[PDB]
Amino acid sequence: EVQLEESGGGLVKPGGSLKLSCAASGFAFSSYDMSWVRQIPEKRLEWVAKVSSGGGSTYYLDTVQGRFTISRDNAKNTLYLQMSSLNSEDTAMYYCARHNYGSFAYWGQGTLVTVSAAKTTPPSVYPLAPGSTNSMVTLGCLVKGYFPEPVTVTWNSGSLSSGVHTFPAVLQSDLYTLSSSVTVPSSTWPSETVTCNVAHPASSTKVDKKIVPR
Amino acid sequence: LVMTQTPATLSVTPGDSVSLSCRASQSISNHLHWYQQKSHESPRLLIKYASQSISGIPSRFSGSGSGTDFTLSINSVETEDFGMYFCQQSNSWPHTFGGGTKLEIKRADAAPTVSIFPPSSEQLTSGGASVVCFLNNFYPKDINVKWKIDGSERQNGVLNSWTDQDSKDSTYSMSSTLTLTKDEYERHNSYTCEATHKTSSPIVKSFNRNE
Amino acid sequence: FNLDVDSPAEYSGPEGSYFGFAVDFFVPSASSRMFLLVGAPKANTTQPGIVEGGQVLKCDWSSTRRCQPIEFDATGNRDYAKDDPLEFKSHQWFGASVRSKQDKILACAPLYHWRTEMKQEREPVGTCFLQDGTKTVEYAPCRSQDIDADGQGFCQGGFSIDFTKADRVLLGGPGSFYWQGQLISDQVAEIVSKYDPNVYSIKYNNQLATRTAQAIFDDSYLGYSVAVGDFNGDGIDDFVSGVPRAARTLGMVYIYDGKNMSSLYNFTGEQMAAYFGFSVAATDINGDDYADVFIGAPLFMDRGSDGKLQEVGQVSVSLQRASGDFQTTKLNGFEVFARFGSAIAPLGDLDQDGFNDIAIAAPYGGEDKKGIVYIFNGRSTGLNAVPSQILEGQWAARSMPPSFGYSMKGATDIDKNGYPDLIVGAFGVDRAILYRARPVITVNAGLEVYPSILNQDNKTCSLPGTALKVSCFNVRFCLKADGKGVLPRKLNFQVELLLDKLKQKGAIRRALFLYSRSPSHSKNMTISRGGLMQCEELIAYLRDESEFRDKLTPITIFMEYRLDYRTAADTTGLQPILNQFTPANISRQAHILLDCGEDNVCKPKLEVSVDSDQKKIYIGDDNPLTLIVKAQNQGEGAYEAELIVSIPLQADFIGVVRNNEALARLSCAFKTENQTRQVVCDLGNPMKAGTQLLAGLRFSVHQQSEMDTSVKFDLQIQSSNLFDKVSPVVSHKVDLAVLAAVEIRGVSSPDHIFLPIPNWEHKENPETEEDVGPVVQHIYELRNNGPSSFSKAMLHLQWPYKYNNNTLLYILHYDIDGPMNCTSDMEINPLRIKISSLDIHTLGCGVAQCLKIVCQVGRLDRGKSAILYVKSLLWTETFMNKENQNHSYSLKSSASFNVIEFPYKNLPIEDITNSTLVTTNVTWGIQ
Amino acid sequence: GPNICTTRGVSSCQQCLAVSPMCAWCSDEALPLGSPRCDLKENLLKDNCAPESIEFPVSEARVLEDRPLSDKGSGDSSQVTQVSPQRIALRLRPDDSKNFSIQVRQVEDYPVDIYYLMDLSYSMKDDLWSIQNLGTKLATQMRKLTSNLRIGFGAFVDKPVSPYMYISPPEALENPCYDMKTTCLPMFGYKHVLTLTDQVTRFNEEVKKQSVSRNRDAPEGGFDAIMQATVCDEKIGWRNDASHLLVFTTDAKTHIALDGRLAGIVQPNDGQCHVGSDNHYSASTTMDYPSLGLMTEKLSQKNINLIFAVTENVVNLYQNYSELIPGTTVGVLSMDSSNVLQLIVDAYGKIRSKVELEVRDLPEELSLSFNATCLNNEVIPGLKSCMGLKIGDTVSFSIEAKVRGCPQEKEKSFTIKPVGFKDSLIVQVTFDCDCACQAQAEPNSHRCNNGNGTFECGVCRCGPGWLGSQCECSEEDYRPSQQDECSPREGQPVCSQRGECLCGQCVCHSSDFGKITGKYCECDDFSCVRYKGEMCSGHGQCSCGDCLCDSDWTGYYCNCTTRTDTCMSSNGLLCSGRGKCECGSCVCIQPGSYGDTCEKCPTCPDACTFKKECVECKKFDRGALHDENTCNRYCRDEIESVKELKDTGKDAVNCTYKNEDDCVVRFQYYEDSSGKSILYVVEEPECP
Repeated sequence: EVQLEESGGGLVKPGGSLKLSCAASGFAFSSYDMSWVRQIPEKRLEWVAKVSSGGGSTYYLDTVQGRFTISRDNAKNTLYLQMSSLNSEDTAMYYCARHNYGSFAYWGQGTLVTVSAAKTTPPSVYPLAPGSTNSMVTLGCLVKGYFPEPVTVTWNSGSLSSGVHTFPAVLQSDLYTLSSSVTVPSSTWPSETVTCNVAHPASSTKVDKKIVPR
Repeated sequence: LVMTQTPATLSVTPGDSVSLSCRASQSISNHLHWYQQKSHESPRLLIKYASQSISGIPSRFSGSGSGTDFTLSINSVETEDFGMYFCQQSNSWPHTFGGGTKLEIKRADAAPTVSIFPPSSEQLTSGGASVVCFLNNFYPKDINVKWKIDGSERQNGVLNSWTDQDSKDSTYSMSSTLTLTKDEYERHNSYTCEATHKTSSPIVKSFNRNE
Repeated sequence: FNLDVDSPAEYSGPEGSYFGFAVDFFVPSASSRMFLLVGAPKANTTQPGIVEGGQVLKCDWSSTRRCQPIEFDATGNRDYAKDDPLEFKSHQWFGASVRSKQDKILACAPLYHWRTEMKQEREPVGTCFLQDGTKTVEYAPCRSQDIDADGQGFCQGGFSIDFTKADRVLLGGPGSFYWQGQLISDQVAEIVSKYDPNVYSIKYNNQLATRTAQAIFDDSYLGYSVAVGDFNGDGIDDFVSGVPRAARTLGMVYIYDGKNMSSLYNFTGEQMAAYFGFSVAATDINGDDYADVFIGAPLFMDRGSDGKLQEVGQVSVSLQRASGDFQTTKLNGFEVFARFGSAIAPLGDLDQDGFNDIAIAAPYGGEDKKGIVYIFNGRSTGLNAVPSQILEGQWAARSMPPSFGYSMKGATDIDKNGYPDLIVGAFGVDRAILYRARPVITVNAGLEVYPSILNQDNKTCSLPGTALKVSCFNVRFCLKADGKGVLPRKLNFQVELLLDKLKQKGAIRRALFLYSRSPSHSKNMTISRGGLMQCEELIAYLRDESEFRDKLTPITIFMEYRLDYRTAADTTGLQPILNQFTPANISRQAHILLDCGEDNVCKPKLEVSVDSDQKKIYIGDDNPLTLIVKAQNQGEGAYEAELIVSIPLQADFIGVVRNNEALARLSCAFKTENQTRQVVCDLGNPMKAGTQLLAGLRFSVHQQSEMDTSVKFDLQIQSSNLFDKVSPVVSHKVDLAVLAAVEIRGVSSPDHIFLPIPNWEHKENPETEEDVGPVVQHIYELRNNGPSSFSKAMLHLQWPYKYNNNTLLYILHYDIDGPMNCTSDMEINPLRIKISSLDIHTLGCGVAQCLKIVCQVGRLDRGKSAILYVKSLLWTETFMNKENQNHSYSLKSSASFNVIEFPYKNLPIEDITNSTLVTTNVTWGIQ
Repeated sequence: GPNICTTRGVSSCQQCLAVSPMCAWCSDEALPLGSPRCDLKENLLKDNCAPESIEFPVSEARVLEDRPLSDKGSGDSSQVTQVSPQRIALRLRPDDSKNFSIQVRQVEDYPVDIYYLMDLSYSMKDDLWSIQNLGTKLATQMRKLTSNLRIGFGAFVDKPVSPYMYISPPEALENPCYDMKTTCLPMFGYKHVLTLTDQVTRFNEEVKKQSVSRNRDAPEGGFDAIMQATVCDEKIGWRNDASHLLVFTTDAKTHIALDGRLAGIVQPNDGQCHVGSDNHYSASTTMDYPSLGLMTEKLSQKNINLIFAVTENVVNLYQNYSELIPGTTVGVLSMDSSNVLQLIVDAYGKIRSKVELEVRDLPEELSLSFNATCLNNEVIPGLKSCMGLKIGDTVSFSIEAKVRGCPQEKEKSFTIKPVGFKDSLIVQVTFDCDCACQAQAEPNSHRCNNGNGTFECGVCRCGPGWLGSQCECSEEDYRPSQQDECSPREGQPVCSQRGECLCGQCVCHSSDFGKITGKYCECDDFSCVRYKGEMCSGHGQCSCGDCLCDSDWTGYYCNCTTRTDTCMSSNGLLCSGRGKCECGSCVCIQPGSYGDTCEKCPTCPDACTFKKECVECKKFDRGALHDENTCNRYCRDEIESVKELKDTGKDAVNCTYKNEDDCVVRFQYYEDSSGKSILYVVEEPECP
């Protein structure tokens, strides 16, 4: 079974450089063409670059050419994209993909690249508790002011999965804000603890926030 | 080369049939592929080379066309067919994709569950105040959310986010955050979240800073 | 010749499907009913989503002409995704190639394409469908992880097919390994038993395949045509694989051991793009139990009488021998663009005569190019190249012509009689025709006359209408209706008796019959079972001596036959035919007694003697020999006088000489009859006493081999006379002799050398040609001009070298060819000339000390040239005299020879000797 | 008096004409069975048959049209004419013949129609680029050969079907080279782009506009492209009054007839034009490749010469195909194709160096024998052609037109044309074997005095059942009288063995294995000489034991062909120019050459003694080739003078000779200067 895993994305200052990797297994890596396709914030897909099976022929999007290099190591079963002279237009989710004669038959999971002069900032996590009764009670947490994306939210370290709604981040002035809700039975809260767990990989910060009654 | 893809959005009741159309500015022979993209997931090849399906993709998906005009039809759309669709051209450099079609599934109207949250003491400590309103499990996606402070409508500082349609119940949730300065917050008594939605006569949730 | 074209079983299918691409014959152990198979590559069918997939239809030959599809499958493309072919059954040409054995039918689709889960690439692998009774199996060893053109992805398994004795499947896959090709072979039993429908890459344990070849073989197409047979002696049949673009587009046929894909035999075409290998077939043509290979090369360009290249098509015949040394003949098409090499197929024994034979298709021949199929019998020494009969298309092109014989099968007895048919395809007409063979009857008829010599006075017969008596004779008619296979026990023969054939044409009717009172009689004879030589007798009347003047002219009595048809045929319209080599014109001569004395008995005194015009036959050429044969009649005359001479075939008879008025002009036959070789002269039927006939009998005696010391001719004259029918034999011998003149010649490459050679200077120890001097190549040759070859001779060379103490010519190298080996006394090339890259005046061998070089010369054929070349340098020090300016020189070598031994051991032998001098003139030119 | 027809033609007016050209036969009772019959014209003439009742036709050689041969190709208005006779009238009698001649000139300035047919496989992308300077340059150099040259263009990329084409495994090969970061075109079979035009600068632009496609199958579709370029006159732009040069440019092996089987292509190629309104071969997916046979007939029939502009590594196949495609020529192409200018100029000169005739629609009963004047006034028999000619030179062929037996009374047109030339000689042939009095005959039973018979040519002819000298002795029986001259010199046979005298004529009773002809049963159809077990090897018919050879055969045994390709060498010369041809083989020339074409001559003096003869005349005006006015065509070698014979280090033969002026000249003979023979002659020979 084909396995594609890209890595190396993150926050890069404009005019900067960044190298993306994409490990591959489950197939004859050197027998297939490899591509990088990026998904721009508008959710539009854009092909970026292609490298031939033997690495001899390399094709790039015209607005990328001379700044990006696509390369591969067929012994190491790893595909590369070395970016340089990065602009805001290069912000995107980057996906490596395997070809089937012009189609992209198999895709990776995606590595997010943020091109911005904003600095890395951890989220401030706030509890959302009801103001001073029903069969169910809704709780949440506000995850405010973090940069860049992504952020991960679990409730009770993944134990609570039902009733959970995590909202997409909204960017307001170089900072992202998201919220997450959880609905639990009214009879189990505050009798049982509900904790919001927030992970922010870019700043290696993890925050556990207990929701307490007001 | 430009790939025009229509329609941009599509609302389909389960059991109904749909089709997407792809237009290329020049002839692309049969060098057109179709992909599907579900939430927080990567794109998947559906149909390759205008009509050749792939291996574990349902027969309900059938591609057709040549040169300048291609279709992707889906017979009897299922709940799991929700998500974005893209065509891609592999004729001439650079490879290009169509704008993409967002396929939504039609279901029974559902009123939102609306819950209003006051600023935490921890946020007030840092000098800020965010009033948060959750509107969960509703259908259709179109909802009007207003904030009233002492009865007066406020736009400044209000941020919304909608979740993508739920893969189990085909409903939507949204979150409305009203963010102010602590000192401004402390000048007002009543904070209300108003949701106008079909299914009703707005739904109102309120919090009084003096309670 | 017994293949009719009158009541063939004509089969066809739907228009445009190309029924006729491949044909076969299905004979399951299950029943007495057999079926014909006709493939139709563009056929449409039930299989959903599939168009032009092709199909093979099974047809009942007993009337009931409807052809019906073989249920190999019914479903659409094997899926993976829903409605995504994992295999493309469309546009694949099923029926393009069809074969069967017993209850298994294996149909091919050479353009069957696959999808491999590995890559989205359609590949022209080519596969077959196996119908085993009611079980269906996919046969495709060509489908594997070797996904593309480098691999087996392009095999296109299915252009050619066969089965071995017992049960192995031969699948040609000519597109394999960048069109080098591949022959794929497996036991059908394993294919059926180990098949798993969820895997399209099944490997088989006894799977064999031609291994990947060097790039040298790119685009050779091994697998466009295949056959089987017992080529590597006994055991398993081998695989005969046509590879038409091998050997630089000339084409080659490879024979691979049946048990292991390693070449055993290799045959090639002589002409570019002939396509040697389009049709490969095998058969035991000589009736000696060993298959030969007949290779069709349909685009073969022959040469006409005007030097034009004519596209006729060739069938190259390689006849097997125990040693593996194949002998060969060629068959060729007659008409232009009538591509004769298109198909070769077994016919089996067309006359049930012990020989296996074939039929040849020329699909685009005939005015209105319908396609012609050539039928002829086999012979113990090869094929009878000349068709005795042909089959022809009866349909016009709809668009493209039918291409009759494009595909063909035979050597099967479909009807009750064991005389095999030809199933001849015609794909351009969506047709296939079954041409049935008629039973063959050999009818031995004989005509005898008891009173062969007549006496006009013996008036003993009563003429039925008169009181008068008639001088008469008894004429007898016998018939043997011999035949094999299934023929009616009672055969009906129409026989007519003609008396005085040669006089009824405007001359007096010398003889007539007693009861019919006419020169003719006829009857319908019923001859049963064979060997039952029943007969009738007619009595002839010699006409009254008072009116008819003839006395010497023979009375000729003839039989004329017709074998009937409706009255000797089966209920199927299967009429008998008589054997093509059996005459229906049988006769006897009768004579009227003349002279013969008081006793009324002709008593000839026949004697023959000869005069040889030439006494010797030279060995190794076609030497004319004319012998004058003198035929005497010293007694009474004779009846049907002839000169009979027994002549060895090596003495090829030309005829009776017309260039000498002193000789009688005698008509003369040339024949071979029951292990004989004979020349027969016509001395005149009514021979009369005292006649002297002299004639010259001219022969060309070849006898090139180590044969007897003389050529013997055995001569006699004879008759059909009452007494002393044959003269004593005169045995005449002509001496044979060895004549082997050998001419000795030679030349020095340059005839002369000029002393002021640019940059020619002396060195203490010279190296390279430049510091020694000019190179002269001296050629000596022994040429065999006489007709007689020889086993041993010597060529003796004397090379002048030391004039006084000056070494002139340094031999660089002895370039020796032919069966020649030189031995030297003196060191050759003592100067170490590593050059390669190629009595004052006469410097003869009697002047300058010479090197002695003796070349042994081995066996040489007449016209052969035995050559010795001596490459040598002229060294500056020994020409640039120091004592007094210089001299012009003639540097002279001498080549002598002696032919010592001839293979003609029992013949007179003379030594053949001579010599030639070869010189160069060395001068300064400028002084 | 009594000569041949005296016994062989007396029974029939047609037969006496069938038997011999010297025979005549009178009518209107001029000689009413006087005594002699048929004999010779002169005997009857003297024996009261002088008046024109003699029915004595003769054979004739007449010319119907003879428009004069032209000197210059641009000399338009009156059609430029390449041969002398245009229309010829030939009248034959049985077993007779007439001579004519064919003068053919390699007319100077003759216009050239050249089509550049290109390989459009990817390896040629740089070729299309190099060729951007051609058309203009090609025509410019060709201006020296002729003032009027037109240039066209087309291309081939092989049949667009599954096994040749990359199969469109995916869509990606619908518009290929996606594989290597570039783009290229789909497969099309054969395309036509530019018709021939005088505006040759159009080629420069049309080739720049083109680009390559992808081929999986290495073999080229070149044979369909050649055949269509050869056949499709209407689009190619071939004008009949011009030489047609089809230039085939390629870097690869061609695909041939029945190889197409791999794609399901089994349809025979009829050699027809299949190029439609899109200037495209629509048959590219249904028809197979043409054969060498079809190419040969169509290019010969339509006068198209093929030039193979082929790269070095594939030349072995092209040279071998040309041997089987007669009239064509193969050169060596540079990888950058910069030498097509020179390749074509020399190919043209090579094409025009040979004069060869071909006779179209020649019937089975007529034999055309040729003696070709290759040099001065010497003719070599068995030749349809002459080698070693220059433009402006002539060749003169002597032709004997003979008829066997008596072919049907129809007029046939024998077209005798040089190959590659539009002009041809039409010989209109009829056969005068019918006595006018054969037709002016009304047998009517009676009229044969008192009897029942036939009547012809002024005398009666009673057939079987009536016979007799006039009308008598129906079935012998009145026979024992009259004697008659039943045999020469009255030697008293009844009738030469096989027959019997019957009332003034003999009757042959024999009716076995053939027929008997003549008054004395003289002619035995079945009695002649065998060659190999068969009378005259089956290559002629016999008449009275005299074998009448079939087309292209001669000799008493009809064992000698008139065919010379079996004795022709690889250099195009019969017996390699050193030997004599006989019975399809070769007679050894005195110096000792040997083999079928005198290929080997080991005791032969080195080439230097044969090459000096060329220098001695082309540069020094001495030698046999000077006196015989032959050097100019004999020596086609390039001869240059040099100040020094240098150490070349290559295959240069050091030659030397002492001249009439007591001077010593040295020269070098160099082999294979890109196929040419080069001589380097010292400027300063040594002398006393």
